[PDB]
Amino acid sequence: MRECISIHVGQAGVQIGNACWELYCLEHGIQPDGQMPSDKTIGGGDDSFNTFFSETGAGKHVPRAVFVDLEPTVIDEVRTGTYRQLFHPEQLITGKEDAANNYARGHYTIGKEIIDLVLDRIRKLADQCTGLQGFLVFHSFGGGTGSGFTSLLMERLSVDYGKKSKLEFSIYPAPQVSTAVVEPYNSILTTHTTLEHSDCAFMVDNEAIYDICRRNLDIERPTYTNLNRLISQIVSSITASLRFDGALNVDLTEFQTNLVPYPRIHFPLATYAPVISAEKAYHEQLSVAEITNACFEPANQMVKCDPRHGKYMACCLLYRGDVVPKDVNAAIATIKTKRSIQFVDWCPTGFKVGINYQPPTVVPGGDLAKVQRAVCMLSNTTAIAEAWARLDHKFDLMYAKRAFVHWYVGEGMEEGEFSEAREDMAALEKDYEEVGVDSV
Amino acid sequence: MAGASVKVAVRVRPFNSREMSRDSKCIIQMSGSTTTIVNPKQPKETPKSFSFDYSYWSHTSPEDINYASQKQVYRDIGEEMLQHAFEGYNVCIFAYGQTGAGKSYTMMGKQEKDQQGIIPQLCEDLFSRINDTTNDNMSYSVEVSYMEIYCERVRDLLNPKNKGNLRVREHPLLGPYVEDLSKLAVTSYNDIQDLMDSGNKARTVAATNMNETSSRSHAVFNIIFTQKRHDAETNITTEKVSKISLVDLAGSERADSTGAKGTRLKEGANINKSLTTLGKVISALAEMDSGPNKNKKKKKTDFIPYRDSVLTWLLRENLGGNSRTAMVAALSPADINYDETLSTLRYADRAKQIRCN
Amino acid sequence: MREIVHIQAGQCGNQIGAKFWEVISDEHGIDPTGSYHGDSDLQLERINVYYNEATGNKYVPRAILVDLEPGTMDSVRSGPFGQIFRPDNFVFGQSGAGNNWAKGHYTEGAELVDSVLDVVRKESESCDCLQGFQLTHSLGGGTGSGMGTLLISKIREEYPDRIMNTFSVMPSPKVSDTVVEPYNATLSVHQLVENTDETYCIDNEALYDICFRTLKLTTPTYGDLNHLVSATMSGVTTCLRFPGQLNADLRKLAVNMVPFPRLHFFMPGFAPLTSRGSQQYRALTVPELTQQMFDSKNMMAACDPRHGRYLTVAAIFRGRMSMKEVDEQMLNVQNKNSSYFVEWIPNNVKTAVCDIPPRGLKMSATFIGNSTAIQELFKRISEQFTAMFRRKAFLHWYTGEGMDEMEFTEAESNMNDLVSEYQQYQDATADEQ
Ligand SMILES: CC(=O)O[C@H]1C(=O)[C@@]2(C)[C@H]([C@H](OC(=O)c3ccccc3)[C@]3(O)C[C@H](OC(=O)[C@H](O)[C@@H](NC(=O)c4ccccc4)c4ccccc4)C(C)=C1C3(C)C)[C@]1(OC(C)=O)CO[C@@H]1C[C@@H]2O
Ligand SMILES: Nc1nc2c(ncn2[C@@H]2O[C@H](COP(=O)(O)OP(=O)(O)OP(=O)(O)O)[C@@H](O)[C@H]2O)c(=O)[nH]1
Ligand SMILES: Nc1nc2c(ncn2[C@@H]2O[C@H](COP(=O)(O)OP(=O)(O)O)[C@@H](O)[C@H]2O)c(=O)[nH]1
Ligand SMILES: Nc1ncnc2c1ncn2[C@@H]1O[C@H](COP(=O)(O)OP(=O)(O)O)[C@@H](O)[C@H]1O
Ligand SMILES: [Mg+2]
Repeated sequence: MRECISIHVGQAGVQIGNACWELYCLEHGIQPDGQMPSDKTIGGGDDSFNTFFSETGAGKHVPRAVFVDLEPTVIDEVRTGTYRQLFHPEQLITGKEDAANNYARGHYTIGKEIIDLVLDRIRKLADQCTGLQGFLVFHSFGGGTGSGFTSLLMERLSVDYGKKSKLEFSIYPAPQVSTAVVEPYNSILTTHTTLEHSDCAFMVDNEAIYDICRRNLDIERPTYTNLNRLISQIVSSITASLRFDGALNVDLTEFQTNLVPYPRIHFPLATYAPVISAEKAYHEQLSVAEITNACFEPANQMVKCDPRHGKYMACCLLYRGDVVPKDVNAAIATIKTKRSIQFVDWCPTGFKVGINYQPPTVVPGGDLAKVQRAVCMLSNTTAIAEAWARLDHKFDLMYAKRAFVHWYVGEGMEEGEFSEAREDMAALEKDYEEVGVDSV
Repeated sequence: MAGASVKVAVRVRPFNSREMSRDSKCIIQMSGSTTTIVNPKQPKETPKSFSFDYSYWSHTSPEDINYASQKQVYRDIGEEMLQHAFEGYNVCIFAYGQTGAGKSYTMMGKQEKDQQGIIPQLCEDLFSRINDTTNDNMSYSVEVSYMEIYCERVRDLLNPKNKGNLRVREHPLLGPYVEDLSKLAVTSYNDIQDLMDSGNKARTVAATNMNETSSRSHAVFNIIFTQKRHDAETNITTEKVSKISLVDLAGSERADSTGAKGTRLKEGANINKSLTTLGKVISALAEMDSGPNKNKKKKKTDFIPYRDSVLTWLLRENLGGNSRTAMVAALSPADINYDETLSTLRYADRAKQIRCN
Repeated sequence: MREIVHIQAGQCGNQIGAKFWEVISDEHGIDPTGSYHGDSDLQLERINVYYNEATGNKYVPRAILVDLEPGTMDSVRSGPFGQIFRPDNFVFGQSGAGNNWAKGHYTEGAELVDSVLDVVRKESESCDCLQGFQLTHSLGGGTGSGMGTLLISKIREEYPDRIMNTFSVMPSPKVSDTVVEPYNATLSVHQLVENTDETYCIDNEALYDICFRTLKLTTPTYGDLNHLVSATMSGVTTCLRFPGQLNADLRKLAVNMVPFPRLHFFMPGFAPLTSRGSQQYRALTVPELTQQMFDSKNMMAACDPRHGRYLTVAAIFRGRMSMKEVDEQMLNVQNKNSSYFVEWIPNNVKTAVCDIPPRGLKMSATFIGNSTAIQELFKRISEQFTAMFRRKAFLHWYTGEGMDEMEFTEAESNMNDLVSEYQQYQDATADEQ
């Protein structure tokens, strides 16, 4: 079967997982308490899709997920919330303090004594799996528990499951908006884990999603619920190829084969085109060409970077709903003529295309309108280097005076390791600047 | 406020018997004042290059060209520093490095007394000069103390009582000092060696995954030197008072290296904190010495984190004002210890990092 | 569970602790007899942070009370919430310190410290996962200084890795109550600098100014000042007891706010404050709370932040609000007042949000600043100290208790060093050789 395991680390991961599992349960017709009346009414089909759920003899469906965090305060909301009966009781809470925005704490002084249990639960989930394809690790840069425990967990998973894919859906610090003082240290220290052990790291920015919510959706005071719902929509669009039928399906291995030219540049941007309110859902055709053009607009990107300041090297478009390949080919032909959208000379093919028949689903109480057609773009571009460089500057401004360093070295961290991470990160920037140069 | 220049020295030891028997490889190269290290895991990427004041290739014992003999190391560091101490100004030498590296060789040297460390050679020169210059008017006095710092608590090694935590006070005129610390007079370098051996017997050590008796505490040997001149005058007074400190810094420690919880983790955290504070204070001192020496403009009073650790606090008089500093870092040459050596090199990068190349 | 042990010493500390326990019991809906009569299930979700459970479905606060004068205990027992506390935790002597730091530290407090530490050990052993301590005292110079610092040192020695928080009332230049405030304040600030992780500076002058100008009270009393300090204390640790969109543990605040070990003196603040006359004329939104929080007159430390620079800031909001507004307001505050913020930190405003506001408010906010202006407070004390130490104004009362003279000098030196630290980052440029 086609089966993927989701892992949520930290508060950001837990809340994004709440949104994601709300979306999946709405998609597959599973009630919050795990039952599905559809199978009893029909007596056929395969709506208990193995991509995310496991069936028991009583008709109850258990999600293939593991929630991890050192704070008990965010998981206990789930354990006493609406979905308390959906998940297995093994929610893996560490009954201690948080990593407290310290990478060292989350990594190797309190992240231990729970990593063994987490790996045991992951092994238990994988043993029930027959055709396990990859992992979907949700976390967030900048935080302590997220960065540190993700580093430890990905290292152990690469040791144990070195062949399987490992996708990341992480949140990157914004240029100006941030909710922590020591955030750049954790974000820079996360470079080793997001480089060596990750196979394809998707990054999003809070400022960009706030701008999208303000402009497109006309929500002037959005909260984290809207951000989590948008990220859930993108993840569902990525993963839909393994569940529903389609004219052209795209597996995870196909993503990894088409999007990354070289091993070290697996950091693509992601975006979602038909983000529009119900009021503005009218007055708009929302054809294939319009959404395909809306993908390339610099204002709709979910990371505060300018694609116009770089060169595209690999694009992948996943269409959902009433989409025919003729319109997609016409849209690609229209795109290739525009001069603002510059492609590297060494990738003349350009685009990967996938189409799926299942349209998007509207979450009740949400903000996205019902749309017959939708598309999700993944794009490998050099402009992401800009989104790194600014953060790099911030790190220097705090490392010149060794500010906040004593907290990290008080938990089994060598000071020089900071520099080591910085050095590695610098190489990444140069590597990106190496690939965008025109051939000779 | 005269400033204190700091000299950074690195030295490489030969292969031990176990490493010599095994097919180990050298990873360290030296050219003038530049030292480069090559990763064995991916040798094809690049060697990381660093710059220090002195780089010492003591790798091959019978080598004829560019061998940093112990007498050479003395002549660069200990001779000049002893001469500075003779003028009446404070002195402090530091030793850093991981276990299995040098340290003991650099400071003490071999027991056969054919090749000696900085400590016994410095003591011999001190006492020979004392016997040479002691006329009817001169009077030279030497005293020694030896203490340890462990979780920011001071303990005495010479005195065999119950090892309580001694109290640290601040004389308004004489600066920081330790209350109820044993101080003894000495008449030869043999007495110095005896007291140092007795103190080293009493230091705090513990068993970890890196060594069975890894050091768990810093230790300092203060040599107090006093000069009295009975000149042809009606008022004879102690002309000058100077101190010489020899510091044995315990090496850095990582969490994964020592998985034990409780005491060992707290010891490692305290050692790491003291080490970063010492790095900061030495780097600030190096920068402040460099600036005025060329500009000769005293910018207000600057600042320096004296009160961040007991080690930097008690060495406040020696570290800065008017003194000299120097640190020697020991390096293993075997690929097997590569990461460890790199960490040592990184700590040597502080103290007015040289850029060059 | 992240569980805290609360200690209080002296008249000021005990009264602030009584008001604080009243506020906390009201927040959790605890009957003064100890029973529970709350409205929601979240109140008992995290009751173990401050309370232990008895077999009769009663909740006993995890508080320990200390005073060498028994009278302060009696007024606490003969009060609205007197019966709530455990009788065994009323540790006290029968001889006052007499505003002598030496008596509270060396002569009298040294005998009661053993019993106090035994009670603290008993309380801590019952805690399944202790987080830190919370001491309420004052630097007037009686029990709160001497016994406070002695207990701080002893607890730090016993429990090195736990958090140590203290809410301390400083002396003031314009309002004074004892003649020997500077000596005791300096001697206590020495130990506070040595052995604490967070110290929230409180000034009677600032609280009186808040009462007169912001709350428009005509006859303020100590109850109102205790009420304000209690509101700040609850707001600091709100995130440990309730869920939120972005949590802030005590250790999170300690890590984000303290760049270097010695710079851990904080200026607290609270919003909203409307005086009950212009309440109906005020629109309550996140921008209004942000405007009131950063206002100079709202600070509780009696130090103008405009005379220095902010090393760090933390804002803990309570209530249902959108985080885009909060982040935009913090960014706007940083950009519009860029001169008053340190520049070698790219962003120095920690943010936290909680979904459970106070009982009778739609939304509120707690402020914790860390700025160079606090040095002014220390400088004032130092000046007064010199004015008494050059002539030995009242030293014979201290030296009679076995205190050496040199210790005073040591404390002064340490105090001066701290000022120099806070002076290092104050200048808004470094170019000139
Ligand atoms: C607008 C409204 O609903 O009425 C308010 C009110 O009018 C004002 C004037 C209240 C009022 O407060 C005061 O008059 C006051 C005077 C001196 C010192 C402190 C308070 C109020 O008394 C205070 C009281 O506050 C609370 O109930 C909070 O929960 C508060 N105190 C207590 O819960 C409490 C419990 C037991 C005994 C005494 C107080 C609190 C705040 C933070 C954390 C925990 C608790 C309320 C609702 C009001 C009145 C009644 C007028 C204010 O109170 C605070 C500090 O929140 C002062 O300005 C604020 C906000 C309001 O504008
Ligand atoms: N988009 C989005 N970002 C979030 C959300 N929750 C948290 N974040 C971001 O995640 C960062 C910190 O993540 P966490 O590691 O989970 O923080 P934590 O749960 O307190 O754990 P520690 O960082 O170790 O203290 C914050 O700076 C936020 O910007 C969310 O629900 N949506
Ligand atoms: N805020 C506040 N301060 C107080 C209160 N009672 C006393 N103080 C302050 O405490 C100082 C006197 O010290 P005190 O606490 O009596 O000494 P001790 O009790 O013997 O340790 C004075 O400067 C007062 O300003 C109170 O109820 N509230
Ligand atoms: N010329 C040299 N320079 C530095 N080290 C040397 C030299 N010759 C030999 N050594 C080695 O240095 C080692 C230092 O001993 P050791 O007790 O391991 O030091 P540490 O106290 O660092 O553990 C000895 O084992 C010795 O073999
Ligand atoms: Mg957390």
